[PDB]
Amino acid sequence: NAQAEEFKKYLETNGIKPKQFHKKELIFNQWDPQEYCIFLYDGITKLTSISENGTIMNLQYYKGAFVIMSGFIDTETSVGYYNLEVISEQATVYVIKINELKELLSKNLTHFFYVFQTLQKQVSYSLAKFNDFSINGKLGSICGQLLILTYVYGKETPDGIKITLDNLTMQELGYSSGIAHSSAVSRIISKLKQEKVIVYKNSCFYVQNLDYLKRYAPKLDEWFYLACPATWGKLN
Amino acid sequence: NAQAEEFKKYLETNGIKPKQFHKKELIFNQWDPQEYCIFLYDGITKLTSISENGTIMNLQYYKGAFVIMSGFIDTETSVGYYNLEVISEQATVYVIKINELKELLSKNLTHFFYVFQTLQKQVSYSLAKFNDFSINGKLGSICGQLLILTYVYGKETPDGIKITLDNLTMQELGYIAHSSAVSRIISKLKQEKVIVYKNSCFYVQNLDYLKRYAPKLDEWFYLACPATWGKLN
Ligand code: NA
Ligand code: NA
Ligand code: NA
Repeated sequence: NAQAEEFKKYLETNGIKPKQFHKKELIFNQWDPQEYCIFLYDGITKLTSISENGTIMNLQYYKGAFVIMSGFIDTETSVGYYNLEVISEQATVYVIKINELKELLSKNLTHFFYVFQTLQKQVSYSLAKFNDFSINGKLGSICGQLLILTYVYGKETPDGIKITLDNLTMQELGYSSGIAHSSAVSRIISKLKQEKVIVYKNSCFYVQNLDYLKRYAPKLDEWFYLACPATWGKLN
Repeated sequence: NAQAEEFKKYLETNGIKPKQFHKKELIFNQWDPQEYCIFLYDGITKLTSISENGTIMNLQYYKGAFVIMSGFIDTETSVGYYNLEVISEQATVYVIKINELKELLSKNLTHFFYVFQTLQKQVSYSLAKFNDFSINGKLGSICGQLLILTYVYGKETPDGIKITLDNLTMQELGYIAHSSAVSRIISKLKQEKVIVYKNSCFYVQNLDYLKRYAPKLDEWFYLACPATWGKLN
């Protein structure tokens, strides 16, 4: 990712050093009024909101390289009461107080535009997820998350396209698909195994009918085509 | 909206003339190879998509002043096969090809920040909507839509918060097109006197009910539009 590598160099040039966070840590949290720009260089995170009774809502997932901003660039105040939780074993992030970010994007407009484009990717991703759910419901949701994982992490094996993630849990897959309880995920994962679309072997999902996933997540497939054409092309 | 007025003046300063569109016209469409930045100065629009059947899906609504970009700012290519359709009688828009937007935002970072912040508001809005649907389902979505009409178009009166939007437009925004499930939810809120018809107008009489079932969109409006939130709270 050439833009992300150039942005990394720009940050280090300007004294911003990488930080390692481990699984379950909150890079930023919903109770902290100091807001941040997070450059997630490596690893997997999720945006959450925690209710007063302790229920955790999973709102969005991100993988490095990406940018997540907890405050508005102009007002420096919260864009929502959100946490950014590490779900990979480790994540590498560059943390920039929001008051400092304006200065930096101001002096290099190439990187201003790299960060702008990431917001556009979020917005359109959310719309595509909404569109697929409206058409195909929870099946579309789960098919879409399996599809993106296949594009990003898939490896061709004799067993199918293996999604090469450690501890890709049934529960985390449902959360990324907007489904909060395991009953609905089991029923759909059951149908997908029954119809021989996926298989579960060495703690990993293998995709054996990629066309089926594309069929039921058409707007997320189109999002990936439009936003990540080189990666989309590996399996089309 | 002071920031938006400054942006309008900056566009005109750089030679960009407003265009007028009418209800049901497309400001941009999903088939055009060229992408645009739309400064929607006045009016109401919706983002639409089409499945293979020819079925139209309503994805998002925008009211002036706002910024809608159909392509990525760096690559200038589509962010999605989307159309932008006018819902009000008329809309006033400024249309900027994406390559020219970058030159404009480069030269005045105040305006760069304005467009960047509007994109941040859009991102958080989508997440708030998703959070409220995930908690309260279609009731959360509908209460959220009604909550935004109340905050954006509402004025306090002795009969409640009058929605100061023409009745034609206001029925559309309350809501794929014309879901029976949505109609039943809306008419249940009316039946329960959350929103009431009186002397040719509609009045929100139970704002607390809307806030209860769209709590994340309520927080979004407090954080993103605090002065508009404050008027009615
Ligand atoms: Na925070
Ligand atoms: Na277009
Ligand atoms: Na107030």
